[PDB]
Amino acid sequence: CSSDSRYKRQVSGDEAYLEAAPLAELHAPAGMILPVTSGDYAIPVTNGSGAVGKALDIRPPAQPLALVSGARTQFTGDTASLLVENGRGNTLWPQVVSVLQAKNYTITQRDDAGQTLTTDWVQWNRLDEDEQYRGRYQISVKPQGYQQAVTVKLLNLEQAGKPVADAASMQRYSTEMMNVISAGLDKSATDAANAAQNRADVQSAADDTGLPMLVVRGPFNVVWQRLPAALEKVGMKVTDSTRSQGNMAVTYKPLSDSDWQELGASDPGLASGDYKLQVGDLDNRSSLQFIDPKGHTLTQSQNDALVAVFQAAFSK
Amino acid sequence: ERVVYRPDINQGNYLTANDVSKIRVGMTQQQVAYALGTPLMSDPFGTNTWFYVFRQQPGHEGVTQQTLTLTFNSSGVLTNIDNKPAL
Amino acid sequence: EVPDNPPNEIYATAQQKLQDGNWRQAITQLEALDNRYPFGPYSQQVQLDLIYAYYKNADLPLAQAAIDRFIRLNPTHPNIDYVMYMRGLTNMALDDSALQGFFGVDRSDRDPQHARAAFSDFSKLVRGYPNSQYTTDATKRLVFLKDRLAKYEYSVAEYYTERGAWVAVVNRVEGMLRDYPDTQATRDALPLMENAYRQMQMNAQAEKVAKIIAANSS
Amino acid sequence: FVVKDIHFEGLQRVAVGAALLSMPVRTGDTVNDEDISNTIRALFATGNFEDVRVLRDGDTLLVQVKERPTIASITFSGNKSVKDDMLKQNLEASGVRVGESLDRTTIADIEKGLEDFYYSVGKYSASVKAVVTPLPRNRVDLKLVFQEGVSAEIQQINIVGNHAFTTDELISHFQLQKLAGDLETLRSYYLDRGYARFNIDSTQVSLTPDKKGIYVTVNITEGDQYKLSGVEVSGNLAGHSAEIEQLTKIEPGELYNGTKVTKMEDDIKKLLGRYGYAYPRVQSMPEINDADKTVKLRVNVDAGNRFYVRKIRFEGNDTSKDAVLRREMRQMEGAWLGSDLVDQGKERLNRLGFFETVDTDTQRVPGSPDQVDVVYKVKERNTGSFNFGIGYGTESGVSFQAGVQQDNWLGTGYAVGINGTKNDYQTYAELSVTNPYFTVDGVSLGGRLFYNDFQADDADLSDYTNKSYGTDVTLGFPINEYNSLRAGLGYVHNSLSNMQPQVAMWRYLYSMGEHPSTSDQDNSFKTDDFTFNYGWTYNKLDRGYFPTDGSRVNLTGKVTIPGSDNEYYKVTLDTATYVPIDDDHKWVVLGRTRWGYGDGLGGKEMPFYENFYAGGSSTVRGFQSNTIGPKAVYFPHQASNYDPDYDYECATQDGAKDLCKSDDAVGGNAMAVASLEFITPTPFISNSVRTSFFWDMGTVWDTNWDSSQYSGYPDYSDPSNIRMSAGIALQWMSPLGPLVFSYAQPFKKYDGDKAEQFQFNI
Repeated sequence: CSSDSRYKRQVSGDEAYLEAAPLAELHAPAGMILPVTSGDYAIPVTNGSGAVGKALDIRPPAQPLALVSGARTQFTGDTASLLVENGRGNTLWPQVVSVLQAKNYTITQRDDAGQTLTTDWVQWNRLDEDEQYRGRYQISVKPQGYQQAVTVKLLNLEQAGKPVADAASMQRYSTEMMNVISAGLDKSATDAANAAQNRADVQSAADDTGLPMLVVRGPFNVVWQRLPAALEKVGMKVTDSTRSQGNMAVTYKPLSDSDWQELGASDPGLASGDYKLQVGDLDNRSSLQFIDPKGHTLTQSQNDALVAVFQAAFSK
Repeated sequence: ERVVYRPDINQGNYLTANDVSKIRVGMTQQQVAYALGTPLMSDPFGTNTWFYVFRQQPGHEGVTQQTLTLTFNSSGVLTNIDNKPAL
Repeated sequence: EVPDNPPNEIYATAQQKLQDGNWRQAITQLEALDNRYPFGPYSQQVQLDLIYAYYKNADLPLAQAAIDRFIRLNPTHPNIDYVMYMRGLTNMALDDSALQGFFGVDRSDRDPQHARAAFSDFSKLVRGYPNSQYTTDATKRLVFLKDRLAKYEYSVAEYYTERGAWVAVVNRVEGMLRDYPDTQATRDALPLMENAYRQMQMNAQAEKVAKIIAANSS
Repeated sequence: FVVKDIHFEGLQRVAVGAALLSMPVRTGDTVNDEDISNTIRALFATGNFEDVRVLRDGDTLLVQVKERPTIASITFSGNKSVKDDMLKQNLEASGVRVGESLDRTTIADIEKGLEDFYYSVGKYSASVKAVVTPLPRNRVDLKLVFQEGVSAEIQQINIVGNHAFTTDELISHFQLQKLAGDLETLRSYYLDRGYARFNIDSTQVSLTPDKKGIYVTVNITEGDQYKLSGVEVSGNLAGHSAEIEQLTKIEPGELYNGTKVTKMEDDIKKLLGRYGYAYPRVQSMPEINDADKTVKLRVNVDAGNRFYVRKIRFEGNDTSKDAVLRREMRQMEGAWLGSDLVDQGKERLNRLGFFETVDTDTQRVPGSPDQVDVVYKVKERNTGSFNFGIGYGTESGVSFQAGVQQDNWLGTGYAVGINGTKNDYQTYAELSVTNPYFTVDGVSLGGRLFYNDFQADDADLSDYTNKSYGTDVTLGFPINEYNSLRAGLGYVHNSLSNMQPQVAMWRYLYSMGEHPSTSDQDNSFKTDDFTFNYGWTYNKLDRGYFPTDGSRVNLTGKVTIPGSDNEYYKVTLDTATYVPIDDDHKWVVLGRTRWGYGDGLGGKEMPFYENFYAGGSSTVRGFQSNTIGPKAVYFPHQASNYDPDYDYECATQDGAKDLCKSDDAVGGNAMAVASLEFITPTPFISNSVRTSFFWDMGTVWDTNWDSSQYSGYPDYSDPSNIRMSAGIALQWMSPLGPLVFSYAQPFKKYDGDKAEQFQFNI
């Protein structure tokens, strides 16, 4: 990279403003008043002392991150707090343990009963900074609102040997730890939903407007990932893909009569061309509606017709 | 040496001597305000004082000045009325 | 253009390119992210990081408009101290827009409304949240901004002194003593006032000014 | 029931505290059943939820909440007639836009709304369908099913009641659009022509058989002809009534003109503001006579107060100095509001041309009856230009060039125009450091130091040495607001050698007292000239960058003072005048006119370097630079001691027997060109660009040319040969500078002149 670093943390521009002459106020002559002040622009001194000029770090304060839907991040003192609305606590504590055991941090002490543990030093690898940080953390699971709180407390923080006690870092690296676990739980959940789908029906549906579409098993993300591949067997080559819109575009051609019954369903009888698709999120299912290359939703006929075809595509 | 030309300056108030007549000593600043209007400058420290300068100057015709100084009492009362032309 | 992926991968991208020091790319990632997933779980830290990135890439109008959004929607966020000091910085930095900084020709002639706003914002910051991290440096910046705002006044005063409309002068210096009494600019401004009185044959006031000058001469 | 604590479920996008705040009740408060309903409705008012459920766990109140949003993408499919970019713009002004809370109960309301927006363009049978499709989080995308009707306007427009005016000419004004606007241009047309009791009685709109086109039939009463009986002035006129009578002058039998009335009202206001009365009260009470059909305009006036200016503020001057803007004031800080002086400040500022816009805003000062403040809202437009055209040589050493004028040096006013051109043989350079305000009153001190080292090196000897260098100090004297003068001194040294033999040239050398060969190169002459540079400039243009009205006249002269090896006089005149035809100032007529004349004084001739030349974007378009005018007529030449075969031979003895004519223009001591451009708006952003349709012309000639002696050759002293051209000029303002492009075809082409259709400069 040969960037030399140190630049990202400091303000842009010269420090010349720092040099500015001290505001001396002039003493009043004998028997004369000076309108001492009327307007604003008056200046209060607090003596700080905080960092000034370049020394001051202006990096965006890390925020605790709540990947789970309906998860509260609050930060106070040296503690990052993630609250998640779940059933039981004693089962989530070892999920956390699986995450950290995957990350391989050193465990000085542990306690499944108290659901709390104390780690050895943790070494970070941030590009924005030159001297890497060491963190000692206690991590614990305490249910407070009948939903549990994953709590991270940065016991000892060390910047290249010297123990640090500046404010920002405490947060940034408490939160680093926080975001590490939070991410990890996201990965446990997604890897589990995905693996459960892979290792393991299509059904006709109403869709709230009376128009016809197909509800397929699986969450939005999983179903999305699997959609194009599942769309080779159907005979549609994916042109446009957009998850943030759930809109795919396709250039469909019918396979041969030879090519229909390997899959296991008969032909649906639709004219070849440039169609469009809308995907939707149900917590554990997904919506999928198609539109004529001109631009009109199929009738309940063709719709119900492609259920067998699609459920033949998803047979693994 | 010779003066080819310059644009003309202008100043506030344009006292009409008739307006200078309508005022008498012992007035509150408000009555004064009613006729004389907002002095651009009050003495910052001497006391209550109102300064009325008609200071016209056409281009390269020199400066022509008049100066009306009004000194008030601490209890909001006019005590001194000084009128200058030129000097 | 950014590929279409779940937000989880794209943010990690934007933090590695932000930590890399590569701002234009990071901005691209973040902005794409802010528009496509308007209120994701981490939609706050994205505006924070964008504000930071905008500031470093010197794209100031978008920086302030972003700061201002964050303030409007989150006026009670814990890390508002950062966001406030940013607004202050945004104005102050904006003031020195021209390349004359290279040439070094002095500013303050420039409309310092930006210095005015910067001052306002910083003042808000150090007053409202006095034990913030950025309070001390902000203070240091504030003394400076004061002298700038004083200098705009001194400048206009200087002009009206060469012009000849003395009333404008004594009024502007009057303002200076009222607004920025303890600045070097005001002290430098005192003779221009004295002269102005003498020109209108008002030596009494001129003599008062003379006394004030004599009080702090050096 | 005393609340012990509060808990919430399903919060997602909305924060805990933000909901706690919008709530009327909180912890501790004595709650009964009504308070629950109140706070539930209060949560519903925040417009962020589809459902709110509130119920207690004995004492700990629980808030179950079900969110409504979120719009992330608004996609259109089936739209071709209406752009997406604008559809977006329409939804934003309806509440429902990208990144907002979506309301399920107003779904049909949006559908309906869409169907109504299509009635303007010409679709009355389009049906739309709304698609609500969710996303991973609580988000949703918006796909909109468009089914646009058939394209029909359809026909036609009908008017009932028109006797004075023919329907044809009436319709011809709308097109040169939607109903209210043309109803307004109709109403305006009638009112301007003096039909006051004219009224639009009915607007009948019928449906065509395919029911997607409409038939318009409007009925109106035209009032008779109406003439003004007289203008009566009433109210408090503050003793300035006399001028007001002259403003309220009406022509004998002048027709009632509402806009003339408004014009008059503002004339009066302006007049008053000039004395100081910044905030006047004008009202028009038109009493109508219907028997004689006359109108009496009763006008009530109340001047109010007059003195106001406290401080002047300048906002939007980021590069420029406060001083530079404030110096152009006619209105003083601490003075009478003199609106004339204020708007004259606007004017001076606009004539400077440093801004796209200069705007005046006079604001009252609070607590003070007398004071106001005038602020000048300016928008900087940048000054000057960095540009050059590099490449390409490789047969010759190096094709290098530069050029940059800033017209305002990094916000100082000290306008400089430094330009330079270094070549493998030719070398040129020039400086124009000039400050427009040297004195407080606008004395312009300039100094233009131009110098070019012209080695012209081929044979390195006896080959056209052309060194020259000179300085032009100058001083501008503003006599009035719109006029200024000039006096200054110019020096110039010129070392010329091995002048190729030519008629005019030699004619000049001979009358000088030098007698060189008519076949030999290597003939040298050195000259030191001292000149007096005088001038006078008038400017009353409105704008400085894109002037829409006014006229600029620059007159510059030069005359040799005693002591100069050269003796001549020279006068140059530039005229440009902008004339607008529409009230919007979008269609202009420009009248350019450039002039030049010079001659020797003491039985001498004028130097060929001070010659005038025409051809090119700067003079006449459609022509090669400086090609217009006199051509060179070389004598039977020998050699520069350099004689390689088949290259650069003009009159070389290798095949030359007699005097030779060439294309190489030498230029004349007299000149006149003119232009007539028609400025039109470029389609169609609506002042970032300006285009014109020009008609250019010009002629250059040498008065001392002897037609008697050289009868067998064209007369280079006859002015009637005016080469002409016409075409298109696009003036675009790019960030790298002001660029011009001209494609012009010269119809009047004379021999010796070179053509250049497409021209690009700066």
